[PDB]
Amino acid sequence: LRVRRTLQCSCRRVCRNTCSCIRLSRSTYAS
Amino acid sequence: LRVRRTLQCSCRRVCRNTCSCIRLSRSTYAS
Repeated sequence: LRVRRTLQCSCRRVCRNTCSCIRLSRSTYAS
Repeated sequence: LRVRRTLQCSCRRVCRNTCSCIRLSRSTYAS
């Protein structure tokens, strides 16, 4: 329901970019 | 500076969550 941490930070367009923080650039979400 | 990786990862609501990653020490939205 939320994204936060201190590792790898990736963002994706979505009305205002999306926030995904994860060790692996895996598909966090499909929506 | 701006949204970067390998530092601090933070996010905030804005129609679909926003992506804000920084090394802190600066005022970024702060919700």
